[PDB]
Amino acid sequence: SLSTEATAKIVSEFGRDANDTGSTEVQVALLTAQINHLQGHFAEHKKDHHSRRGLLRMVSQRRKLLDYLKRKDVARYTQLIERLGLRR
Amino acid sequence: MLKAGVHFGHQTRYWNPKMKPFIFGARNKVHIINLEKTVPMFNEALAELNKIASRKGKILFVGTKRAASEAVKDAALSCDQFFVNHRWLGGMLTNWKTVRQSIKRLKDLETQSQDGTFDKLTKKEALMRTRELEKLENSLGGIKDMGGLPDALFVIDADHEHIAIKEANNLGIPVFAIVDTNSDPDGVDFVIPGNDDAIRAVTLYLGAVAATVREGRS
Amino acid sequence: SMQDPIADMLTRIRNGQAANKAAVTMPSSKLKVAIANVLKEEGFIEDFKVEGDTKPELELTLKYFQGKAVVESIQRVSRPGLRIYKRKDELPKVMAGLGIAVVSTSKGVMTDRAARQAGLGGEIICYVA
RNA sequence: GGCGUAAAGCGCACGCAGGCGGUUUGUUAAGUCAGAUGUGAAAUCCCCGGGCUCAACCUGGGAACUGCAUCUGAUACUGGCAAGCUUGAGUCUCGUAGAGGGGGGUAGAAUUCCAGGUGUAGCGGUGAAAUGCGUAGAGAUCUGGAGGAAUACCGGUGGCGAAGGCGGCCCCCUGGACGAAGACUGACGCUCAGGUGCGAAAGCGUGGGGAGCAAACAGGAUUAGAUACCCUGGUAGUCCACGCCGUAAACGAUGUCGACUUGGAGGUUGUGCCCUUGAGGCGUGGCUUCCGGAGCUAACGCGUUAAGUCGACCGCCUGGGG
RNA sequence: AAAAUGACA
Ligand SMILES: [Mg+2]
Ligand SMILES: [Mg+2]
Ligand SMILES: [Mg+2]
Ligand SMILES: [Mg+2]
Ligand SMILES: [Mg+2]
Ligand SMILES: [Mg+2]
Ligand SMILES: [Mg+2]
Ligand SMILES: [Mg+2]
Ligand SMILES: [Mg+2]
Ligand SMILES: [Mg+2]
Ligand SMILES: [Mg+2]
Ligand SMILES: [Mg+2]
Ligand SMILES: [Mg+2]
Ligand SMILES: [Mg+2]
Ligand SMILES: [Mg+2]
Ligand SMILES: [Mg+2]
Ligand SMILES: [Mg+2]
Ligand SMILES: [Mg+2]
Ligand SMILES: [Mg+2]
Repeated sequence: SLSTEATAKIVSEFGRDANDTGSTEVQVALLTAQINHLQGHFAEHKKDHHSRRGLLRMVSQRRKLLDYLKRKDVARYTQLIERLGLRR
Repeated sequence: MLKAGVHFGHQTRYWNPKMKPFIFGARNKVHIINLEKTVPMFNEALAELNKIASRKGKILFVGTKRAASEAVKDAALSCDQFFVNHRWLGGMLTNWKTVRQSIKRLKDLETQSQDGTFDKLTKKEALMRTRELEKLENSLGGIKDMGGLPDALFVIDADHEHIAIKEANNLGIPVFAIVDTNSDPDGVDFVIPGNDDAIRAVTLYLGAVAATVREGRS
Repeated sequence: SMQDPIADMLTRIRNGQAANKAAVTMPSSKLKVAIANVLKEEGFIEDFKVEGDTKPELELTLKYFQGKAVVESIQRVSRPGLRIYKRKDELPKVMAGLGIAVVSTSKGVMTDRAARQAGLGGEIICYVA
């Protein structure tokens, strides 16, 4: 469920500052880390319908942020989708 | 004039929030009745009353609750005015044409025991009238010396006498009312906040309003 | 979410007088302050205040000539979902001229009695009776 | 114009196109507003006019044809561009309450059945009664064993979930809400046609399981008949795994998202200060039941969780039967 | 326990 140490690593790797939590880059990374870890969970618990609703909120939220970045900084945005790997 | 300060009151935990500009707080989760705001408006109506009492306005005093009942007969019937010490017969003001007939019947009823029907006929039809006399004299008293509709009403409980106000509100009669923490300020245009259900408190009101009636006519 | 903040500003006045409150307070904006300057002119309300730095919060004062209120009918006319613009000869009339209608002409905020006597015209911000 | 009860809110959510969009500064001039230029055939319409003896009827001048295009010029609003701003929305740290979900185990009460021991003549059932069970030992009672389903007490208009709904105890995968103090991102927001997902119980398909209940069915009784209610039995089903179905009085008969507007009695759940002095007292956040003021309206009633005052989008309604 | 029904004006 992306514990604190599992989160304290991504925020520094993607964020611009040691305390830069909240920028568009780090927010997306913290979602794709939950999303691409929850692939294993729903491999086993397939009919976990109630949890799956929470994931579809994560996937939906991520696309909302990436649209905002795409309208803001094209070079920064297309750098982001490849240093993480998505958008196919 | 905050001379005594003996009627903090508070009447309850609940309230009608329409007296928010008339309250403070106390440690018992209950609302302190203002005495600083009370003083100026209180003497306004006394000044107003003296302006109307000089033209013989037939002041009416309404005290119905048991505790303050007797002191109304010590203020209204004391000087010249009228009281309703016991329950208010619904419609006594707007339905005057019917209470008028019953007051006239009373005047016969009292004299039906002076020189009429007390001993010259059967007690089942002579004494029973006195049972109707006693039911009347406390249910309809000092108003027996009236000559029509009054011009100034004076009430103590703005809630316990909320139906006497409406008849007065129905006509044009201005009224002085001693509202409380639980009371309603609207309807009555001459607001006098303060605790009511205390003999040491009512004496402050009645004893210091009947004086203004006294000075109006002289 | 709030989308017509002007329609919010008027409603504070409506409920402020229904509750018989002395004054109201709400966040400030340049169009709002211009609106409140107009109502300061026509005697609907007394002076106002715009104290605020990062939360500029306008603070009006409601007016009671008698026990009653003064702003009897204040309604939003050109809402965002349907905006209406009027021209110099078709300016709306409120209670045969006894009220006013606020028009934001090309030369700043104004009322239909001064824009009519200036040859101008614009969007009908609201009505105030 | 409406949508609690008269016809009318999709069962619930996610969401592309579309609609709408906080606050400041600059700039553009597309919407918008102001003038002119050109065009808007004549007549008919309308104002002041004239001629037939009046009128109907002809006729002169205006005004109107709300329009569309260009040229000038205004910049308050909307839209575009750019730079910010923190209030909206989201992220981070600490902690809280939970029948929220998926999977795997295990306990104890009871019912049924099976193998036995004492034990006698009835048991069971009804408004009465009969069917039925029993001398082949029934019913009652004690011991041992096997199975499936459901979790008494706590338990409460208590809690969680978007809705459907969720209830013994433990474990490990997992979702969302809440609060204090802080830091960051800086419009990233609301709504949603067509789409996508979920969606009680019953039913369906392929396999398992089957104690108790029990549609269908049978016998007894009631009744004028009784294809019923009552009684004795009893099949699918109820239970599990995996795929369907997509409907309910799926109801608060009340779409989602904001802001504003007197009060009481509680519950539950964080919490930050005096009086940690022991109760407590003071505060304030989130959910929730009841009564009620203004207001609303056909009345019932609703009422800070509005059906009150407004703003944005979405669905639906047009006499009853057919 | 049993207790069904009553043309229109
Ligand atoms: Mg999350
Ligand atoms: Mg209608
Ligand atoms: Mg209906
Ligand atoms: Mg619904
Ligand atoms: Mg749909
Ligand atoms: Mg704006
Ligand atoms: Mg233009
Ligand atoms: Mg023409
Ligand atoms: Mg002529
Ligand atoms: Mg702009
Ligand atoms: Mg939505
Ligand atoms: Mg089923
Ligand atoms: Mg089956
Ligand atoms: Mg049966
Ligand atoms: Mg339906
Ligand atoms: Mg339901
Ligand atoms: Mg419905
Ligand atoms: Mg209520
Ligand atoms: Mg027949």
